[PDB]
Amino acid sequence: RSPGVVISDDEPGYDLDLFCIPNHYAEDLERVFIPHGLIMDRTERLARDVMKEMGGHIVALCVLKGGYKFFADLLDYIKALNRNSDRSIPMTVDFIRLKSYCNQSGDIKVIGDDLSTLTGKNVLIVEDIIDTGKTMQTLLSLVRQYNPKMVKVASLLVKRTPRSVGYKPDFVGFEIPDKFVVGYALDYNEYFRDLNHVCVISETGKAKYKA
Amino acid sequence: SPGVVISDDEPGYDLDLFCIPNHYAEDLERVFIPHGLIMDRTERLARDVMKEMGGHHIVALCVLKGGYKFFADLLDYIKALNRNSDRSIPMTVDFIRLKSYCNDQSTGDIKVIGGDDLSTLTGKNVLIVEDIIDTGKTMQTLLSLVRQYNPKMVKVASLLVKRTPRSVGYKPDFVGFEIPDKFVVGYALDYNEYFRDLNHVCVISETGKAKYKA
Amino acid sequence: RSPGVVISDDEPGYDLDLFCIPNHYAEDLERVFIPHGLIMDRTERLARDVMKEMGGHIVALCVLKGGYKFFADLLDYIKALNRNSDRSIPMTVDFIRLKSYCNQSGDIKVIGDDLSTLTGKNVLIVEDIIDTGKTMQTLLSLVRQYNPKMVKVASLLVKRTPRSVGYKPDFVGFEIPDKFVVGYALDYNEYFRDLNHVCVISETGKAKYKA
Amino acid sequence: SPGVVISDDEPGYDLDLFCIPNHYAEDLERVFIPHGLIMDRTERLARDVMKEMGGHHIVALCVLKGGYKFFADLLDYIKALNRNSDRSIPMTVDFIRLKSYCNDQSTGDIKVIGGDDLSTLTGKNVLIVEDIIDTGKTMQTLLSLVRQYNPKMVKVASLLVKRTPRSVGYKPDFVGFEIPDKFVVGYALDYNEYFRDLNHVCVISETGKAKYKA
Ligand SMILES: Nc1nc2c(ncn2CCOCCP(=O)(O)O)c(=O)[nH]1
Ligand SMILES: Nc1nc2c(ncn2CCOCCP(=O)(O)O)c(=O)[nH]1
Ligand SMILES: Nc1nc2c(ncn2CCOCCP(=O)(O)O)c(=O)[nH]1
Ligand SMILES: Nc1nc2c(ncn2CCOCCP(=O)(O)O)c(=O)[nH]1
Repeated sequence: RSPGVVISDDEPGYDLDLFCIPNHYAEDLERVFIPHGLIMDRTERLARDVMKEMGGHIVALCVLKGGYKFFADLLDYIKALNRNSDRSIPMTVDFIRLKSYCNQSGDIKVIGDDLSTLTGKNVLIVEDIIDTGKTMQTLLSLVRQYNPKMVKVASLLVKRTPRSVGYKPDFVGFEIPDKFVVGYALDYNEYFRDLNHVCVISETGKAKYKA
Repeated sequence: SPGVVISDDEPGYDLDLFCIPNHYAEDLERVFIPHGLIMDRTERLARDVMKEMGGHHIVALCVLKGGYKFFADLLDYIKALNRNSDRSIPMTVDFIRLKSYCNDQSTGDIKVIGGDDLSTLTGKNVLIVEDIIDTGKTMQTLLSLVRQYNPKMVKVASLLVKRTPRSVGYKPDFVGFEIPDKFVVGYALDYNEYFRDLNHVCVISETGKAKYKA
Repeated sequence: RSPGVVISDDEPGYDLDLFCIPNHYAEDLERVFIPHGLIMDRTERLARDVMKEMGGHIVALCVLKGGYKFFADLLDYIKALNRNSDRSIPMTVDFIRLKSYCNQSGDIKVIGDDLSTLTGKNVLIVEDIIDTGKTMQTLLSLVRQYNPKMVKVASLLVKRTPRSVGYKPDFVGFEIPDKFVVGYALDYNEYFRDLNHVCVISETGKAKYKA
Repeated sequence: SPGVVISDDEPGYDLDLFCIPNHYAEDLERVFIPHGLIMDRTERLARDVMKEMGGHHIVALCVLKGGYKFFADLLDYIKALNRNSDRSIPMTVDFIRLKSYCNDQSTGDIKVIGGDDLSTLTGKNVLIVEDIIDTGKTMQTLLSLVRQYNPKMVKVASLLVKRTPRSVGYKPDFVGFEIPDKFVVGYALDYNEYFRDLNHVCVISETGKAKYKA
């Protein structure tokens, strides 16, 4: 139903020397997958798609600490679309905090708080990347608890991985191979935030940016 | 330095001079600060921030009321400055979420909601980011909370500081703009979920104050 | 009829340390007058105003070598407005080269070439700054020669100076004091091109950036 | 390096994936290069340009057919790199205007119009900027003209190089993207004054080729 921009397993992304990359990350990356500008353009069409469905009303729900970058960009584009409406349209930003921990055995989620502003509203879940689908599934049954009118998921990234298949996202920026990516929205123990593009972390970068 | 001082004298900018959404044509008095002006100042603030806190870790803490547009923007420029460093410097981004109470007759009373492991701040260099400071009571009482977790040093940055007799004297370390004692909306400041799509800082008109009130 | 954003003689512009300025220009400027971002915003409203009048058709006329920056920015905003039209709208960019020389006595203008694409069209003259008004007056009688349907002038800058008063511009970005400005569109013997803001050149900068 | 190689294999991007003006909904086949992608590559090109020509003067010469969007953009990124230099490095920006003839069956025949004091180029470091190279005949004969004024060194930069058997083998020094042998519009390439407002490089469809023809 729109798998988004499909980046296939075969020969993925771009050679490092084709784009501008912070020099201090020269050894910490393997290839580049999605240049920043390309993320921007897709995010724009995405915002157009969100208004089609949404817009009764809209509550955009950010996932805190981590997800702020993509949320901000997605919302900037929506604001950009909203400037031309003949009646000014109310829009509410919301926030859940959510942290995950490496598991022996079973998944660990630590949630969020104060979600009164959801009752009978159109709620958009914004995520950064979908791998196992647990974050999405958690955010789901959580908002379902507060009796909203509508619920969609938007996620910049869907990884091509084994999952329980539970709730397939409604809006997908990019469908990428099973590789570990950083930059743009995704840090690695606080590094790569200054990296605008989504790139594959290398082995040098993994060992260098400890934890 | 008190930032870009916008005078009581001749206020800001006539409305037809800049691009504004048709649906607010009636809901504003003046433009104080066009979007591009906010960006240019913010770029400078970010430079100023790296001068005093650069190299060291820094934890960027966003005072999160209704939105964080300013924070997002300050942090993009800061990330842009860090693109050059020989060593990549880890940047910790966090949020402290505040819910609004008694309207605004006593803003010094904070009710923090998004207050995860506040003890991360300890022994760390904290930059606290705010969008507007008015009476100064929110911040001064937020400072009291943050300092009890003993950071290595705290600096505050505010896009806008309002020049009011109702001020309790608290001055941020970094000021974007010092503005007249009038109620503003736009860029980062919403009004009952409105003006989110307004790029500029403009004074809210009375027909707009009434059309959009809770 | 819209004097544009009036920057008065009294206490003009901003202190240098309030904005980001290339370090190698630290001594070469006095104050800053119009930050880049501010130029952008005004240029946007300007593009909106141009479409009101123009749009039958439109030929935007750039003044070559010098004027490319502002033209490009003004046109980018117009393109941005044109995306939403229900019928795609043809737009023609044109070019005259024009150079001036310090005068003994009388003005020197060296013109341009190939302006067949003007007959019965709506022509916009784009300039960078208006001081004496000779450039504007020259561009005027020049296009008048090719029997256009319409003629307007847009200029980012109008200086508050003695002039022959001949043809007052239709669109004006900013009305600035009688000071010598550089940056954004205005170089000084090839310097300040990397400067985004319009600032007053200092005496140190004048003597340093020779000729 | 032949730039970002876009394959003959799977072309570019489906139209509904990106934002495109409604009035061209029918006039395109595929998107090859979204605007943001063009910006990111161009940023890199500019870096590459300063590596080999940095510090020295450089005269940036724009091959000006219908527009100069690419040139303007390359030069903004170059100016952005020069913001850091200890000495400010003077940059000379010039244009060489070419009018189109015999349609395009013999593009090697240039007719230069905007050719002011060509003898400025002499003893100077020239970067020649072009938006697309197809058969390569325009450039190779432009090179012959420019070299007769004996510069100190000439480099060429092209946003797009088309991979065609009709190519005479000329390769620019700097390539943005190497693309399939299909007729493209958008970003910098207009079609009879159309697609100026199209941000992306997209293949022109046949219903668009006909609706917009001279
Ligand atoms: N930076 C970075 N993080 C990754 C990546 N893959 C997983 N993660 C961990 C966070 O994403 C979890 C989503 P889920 O709840 O498993 O659906 C990655 O490719 N880059
Ligand atoms: N949008 C908008 N909000 C305003 C304004 N003034 C106060 N507020 C409320 C938030 O600022 C209070 C912080 P404080 O504790 O008083 O320093 C305003 O002029 N615009
Ligand atoms: N950089 C720079 N140049 C200036 C300035 N003032 C004049 N000039 C010279 C070019 O402008 C001539 C316009 P005219 O034909 O006299 O109406 C200036 O304040 N900065
Ligand atoms: N818009 C557009 N124009 C094209 C295209 N192909 C050729 N042209 C004409 C200009 O390029 C010719 C230069 P050359 O001398 O052949 O190297 C195209 O695919 N799109």
